[PDB]
Amino acid sequence: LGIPRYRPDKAETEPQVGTAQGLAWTPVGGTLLTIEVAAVPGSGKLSLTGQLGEVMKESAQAALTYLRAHTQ
Amino acid sequence: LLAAHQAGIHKIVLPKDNEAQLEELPKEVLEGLEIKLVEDVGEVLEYLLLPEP
Repeated sequence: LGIPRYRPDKAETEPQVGTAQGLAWTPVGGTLLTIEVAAVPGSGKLSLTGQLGEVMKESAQAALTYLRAHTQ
Repeated sequence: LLAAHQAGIHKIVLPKDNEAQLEELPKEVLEGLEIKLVEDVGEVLEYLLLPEP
């Protein structure tokens, strides 16, 4: 065959700083919706991408609320 | 690589995640190239915004 285009049974992914490997069910088959997030500087805001519904927005907002309940 | 080879471009920039995918290439497609194997956008911008000052 070709080279191994996907890594072996995943134990060599070397955890990265921001991305969270979240699983879900796309209509074309399984995947990991790696929710790659940007900890940008600034003055406080929140946006999304992917042209999705707001359900992601309130999920992220409630998440941020739980973090701010556990700041320090 | 073909689209950079026909357009008279020589030094190409590819992601190092394709380094194992690079050896797929024959010894004729890699004739006259110098790939700046990179993984961070910061290094692409270091070796391409070189006339920064």
